[PDB]
Amino acid sequence: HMASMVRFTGLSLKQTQAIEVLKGHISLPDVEVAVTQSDQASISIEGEEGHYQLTYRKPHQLYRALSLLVTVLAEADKVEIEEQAAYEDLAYMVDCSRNAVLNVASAKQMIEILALMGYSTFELYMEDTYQIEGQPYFGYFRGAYSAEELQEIEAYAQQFDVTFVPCIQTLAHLSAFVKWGVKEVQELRDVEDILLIGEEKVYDLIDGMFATLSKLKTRKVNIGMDEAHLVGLGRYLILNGVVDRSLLMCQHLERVLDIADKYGFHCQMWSDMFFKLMPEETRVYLDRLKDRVTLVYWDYYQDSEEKYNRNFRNHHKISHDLAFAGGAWKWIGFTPHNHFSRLVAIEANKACRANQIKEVIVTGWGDNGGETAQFSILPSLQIWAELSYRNDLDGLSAHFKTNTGLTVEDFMQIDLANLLPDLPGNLSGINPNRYVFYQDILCPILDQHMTPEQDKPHFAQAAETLANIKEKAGNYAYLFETQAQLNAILSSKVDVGRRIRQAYQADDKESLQQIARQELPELRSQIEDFHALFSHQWLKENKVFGLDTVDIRMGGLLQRIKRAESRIEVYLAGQLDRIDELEVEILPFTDFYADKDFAATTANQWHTIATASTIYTT
Amino acid sequence: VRFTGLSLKQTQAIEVLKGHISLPDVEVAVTQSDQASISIEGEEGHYQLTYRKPHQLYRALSLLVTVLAEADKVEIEEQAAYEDLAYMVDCSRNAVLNVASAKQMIEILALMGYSTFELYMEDTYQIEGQPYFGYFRGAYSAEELQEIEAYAQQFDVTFVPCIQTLAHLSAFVKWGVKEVQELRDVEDILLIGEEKVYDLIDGMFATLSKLKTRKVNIGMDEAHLVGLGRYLILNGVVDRSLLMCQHLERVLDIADKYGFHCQMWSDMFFKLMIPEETRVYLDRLKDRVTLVYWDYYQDSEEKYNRNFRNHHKISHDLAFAGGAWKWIGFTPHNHFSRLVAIEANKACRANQIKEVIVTGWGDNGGETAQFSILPSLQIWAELSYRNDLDGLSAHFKTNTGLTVEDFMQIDLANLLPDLPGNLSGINPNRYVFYQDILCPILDQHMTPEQDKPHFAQAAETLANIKEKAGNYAYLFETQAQLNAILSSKVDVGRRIRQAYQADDKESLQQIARQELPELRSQIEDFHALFSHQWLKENKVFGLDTVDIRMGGLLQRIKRAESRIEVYLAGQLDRIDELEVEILPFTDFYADKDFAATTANQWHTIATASTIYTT
Repeated sequence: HMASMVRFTGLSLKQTQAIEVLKGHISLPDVEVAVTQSDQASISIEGEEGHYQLTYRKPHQLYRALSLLVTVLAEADKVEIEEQAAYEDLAYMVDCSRNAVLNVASAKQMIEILALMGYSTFELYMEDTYQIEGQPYFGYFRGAYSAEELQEIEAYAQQFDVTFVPCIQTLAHLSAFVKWGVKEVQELRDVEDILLIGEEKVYDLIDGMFATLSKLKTRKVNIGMDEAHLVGLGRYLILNGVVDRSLLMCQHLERVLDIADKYGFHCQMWSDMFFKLMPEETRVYLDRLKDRVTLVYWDYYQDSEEKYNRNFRNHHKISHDLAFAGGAWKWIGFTPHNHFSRLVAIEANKACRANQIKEVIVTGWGDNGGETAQFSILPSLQIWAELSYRNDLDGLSAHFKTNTGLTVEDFMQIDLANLLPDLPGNLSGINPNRYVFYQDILCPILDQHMTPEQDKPHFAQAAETLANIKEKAGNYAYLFETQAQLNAILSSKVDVGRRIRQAYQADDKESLQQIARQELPELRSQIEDFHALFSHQWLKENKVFGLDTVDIRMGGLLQRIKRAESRIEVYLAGQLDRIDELEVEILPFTDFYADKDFAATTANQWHTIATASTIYTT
Repeated sequence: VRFTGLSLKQTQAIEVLKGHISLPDVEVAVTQSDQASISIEGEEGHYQLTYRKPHQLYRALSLLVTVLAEADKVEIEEQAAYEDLAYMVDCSRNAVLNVASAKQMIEILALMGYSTFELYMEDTYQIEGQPYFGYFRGAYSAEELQEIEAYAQQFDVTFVPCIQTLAHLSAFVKWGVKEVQELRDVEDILLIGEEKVYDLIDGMFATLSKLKTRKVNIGMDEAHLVGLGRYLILNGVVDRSLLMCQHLERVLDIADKYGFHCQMWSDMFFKLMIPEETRVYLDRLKDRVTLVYWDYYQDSEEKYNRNFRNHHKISHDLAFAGGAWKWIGFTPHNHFSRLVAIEANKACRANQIKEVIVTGWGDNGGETAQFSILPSLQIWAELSYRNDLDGLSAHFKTNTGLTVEDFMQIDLANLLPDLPGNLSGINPNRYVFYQDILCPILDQHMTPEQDKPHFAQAAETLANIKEKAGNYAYLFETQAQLNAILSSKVDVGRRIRQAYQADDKESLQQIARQELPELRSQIEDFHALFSHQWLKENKVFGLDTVDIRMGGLLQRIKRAESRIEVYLAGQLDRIDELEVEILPFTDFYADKDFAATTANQWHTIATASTIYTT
């Protein structure tokens, strides 16, 4: 517990204070460190015998340097470190639009960890989850950030010389906002999650978005602007007939950019809309517009360098103002995929380097409810930072353990509910953590994707492994406690529905009674404990808003487990001659991975995991 | 009761209807005659009864029984205005009417004077080689549909399947396999021009041709996104109407192949009531089908007449589709159904309409009981046969054992006292129920001063009717429990807020420890009653969605409890949920002297968060 005795020369007050905060994370030994800015390297550290000289190029890179220093002094007296970062900016973007809105205090902790890793930039992805004046439905009951909360988060990042970029939506993905049945909202709509191009009240809204953002210091923004298939085909088509869609996209983009210009923003956007550059009057419009933005090539999936290169080459044929968006996999349920994230980071990094890409944005999406922990992907983030600054992973685990207290190997065990043994490591989205959990009991529609001889022992062993890590994870224990309880549930739940069917089919009524009176009530108890663990996780990381969806989904699961109990009981009492749910033969849930030598699949929509019945449709 | 002139078929039909009706000790001579739809004459124990159509005997018997309780001398002649009067039950919104219930419903329709029974089936019938079609939905086997049609045939009632040949196939197309995804344009719409789609449609008519009936409703409504999805990516921009014509033509040829005559909604032919190559294609096909003009909403005959005349121009082989309101949650709206039927009947007569179809939709989960609308069914029978409602209540009591006004108390969870009778879809039964506790986004539409008494009085009334309801008691018990819940749940959210704002910590404690645990107990009871109601009328499939929705609401009440407890223990400065000011849920009824509204999607009642979106 002894406080650090470290001594520094050449720091500003801002820097000394920043360092005091980071002593909460890293353990600085009793040495003397001379610090100066220098253009010579991103980071240089030299010295021995308690006397060290530390240079950084950019103010924020001091914080990574210190992580490096602590790490190297653990095993060595003499230090010979020089790092040259491949990327002028390295960013992490947190999804705050899928129900999980990262709370102010967790944003500050993430900024501290990102400063230790080497990121220059912090980003938050907000569709409807920022307050806009005069638009009371925009973010309503969503925990939308106030301008003050956004300023506060930015300002904290500024304490570490880290920049903030809001990622917003200026055309589509505004579904939580446009659902509201008041004229002031409905008149802004084209169809689904898409706003109505050409409508002045739409640009009044978009102006409002920028008015809010211009209260920040930052003048950089991601405006989204991906190509939605339905754009121009809803109430737009009804009012204005058929137009050229890329011409429509251009028309809208130009309006957005002019508004951005008025408030002094530079805009980044997904490159999709310009894929055709890689009808001449439209080609010209597009070409003029691509010159006013930074294009972002996003890819979270490819298992080799050359697949990325092919794309980068195509892009450079039209723009040098290019950033790459990789992915920290945390959008497939309760459990991340840091392993897959590693695999693809390695290849993407090579390609970014070959194509001298200047900027990398690591994305943390939270698809379909935000149920994966915000801090579950710290390893993926350290990975990218290592790849940037060192171009290898030789120091990954040690730097990670300096920063978090856990080896990267232990932390990455967080992924276990997805790591079924027969999966090859290079296919994405295979998410048993989720679909085993929310699957019905009586009507187990994912049951053909289960392999209980392998899955049962995997999940059970994962629960023990995660319990052990939890005990040494300190302030990250909550992450592993949640995952240990999930895996424990999955070890039984993975085949309970099949075991019911087997018992029903062979008329083993003793087994059905055991299942209905012991196993299922205990399964409910386990899921209620998990719900409590989950809520503790959520409330620590996020605002309360959005947790309500999870309460709804897990409440329903519990109620369906009770239904299995009651239905079995009726049948045991000889009231029912048959249980009709059990007379339905189970088909494959999807053929997406039908060709492969494993039964697992991808299933990432709660409402289709839970029931074959209608639930959202009229 | 002694009869003469009946077939064996007819004497057995009557033995079945003796289960619903109490024939007196009299002699009745029965014969067919074109003189009247129904005629009854006689006195002092001997009567002569005649029917035009065999099925009209069963209504005649309901009339016979009724009048003889009043008087000795009977003088009845009825001229049915409609050549066919049909009831269509929705079997696609999760609730699939079980066979035993189809049989009870058939029996009752026969007593009422209906000629035709229809089941609305999107994906809820089995198709050979199409295992995802109705998978885990309780889709009828061919055996089941034949059994149902065969039971109707016993009462000389015909059967008409109502299916979908273009759109409204959401529960089928969602399945993520090539053999289903290859059939999709977009959303709930099939891909026009795709042979594998015509192979599916052929299978639909393959299944249906196992029936005796050769009359079908094929749907063919005009969905906005038709030709705009994967059709557009494959074939580029094309005329919407032409597209529909090409599909309709393919569908009709498949029908012709199986010997079926098709009805369909008239919507695609509104424009022709256009490019010339298109007005030709249209005009042809208009003559090959019966058109169905659907309207469940209008409160004046002239509004219906306007539409009828427009329709009469185009190609007047036209049927009308009215509405027995049972698609707005847990609770029907027979009252509103009567208001519109009265005017719809006038419009149908004024325009010489041959056939009326009463539709019983189940929007967004089928949570309203199948037998909840018997009053509206009788209303249409009485309006077809007598053109008035003087005999409504008495014929209804004969058929069911309850007066029509007693039965119609089933509507009470929707009948808030400040509502005008002619605005539709106002459904506090459902949204007061499913609303969150901490985040009550429909709260500006509650009026605890009138609503709390209304619902509370309703639970008593309905408890009283339950006790004299016989085989329909389950309906009223369900609704009694619902109303009892609503009388406190209508403002528990607001009372939590007021207490919170006023630092009334003892109240919040009673709410969190007493009221809300009791509320959950009541909701669990309701769930049980509902589940009994459901499993009595429907197949088990589709119940699971209700389990889910109700499971979620109970977990959300446990959240209100726990959040309040954390606050009471000092471990929170504020309850952030309660710091959000509640806006109007919708402005649909903003300009009115009442606070209630329409909100009929579960997922948007229950949470402002995302729940189905990615």
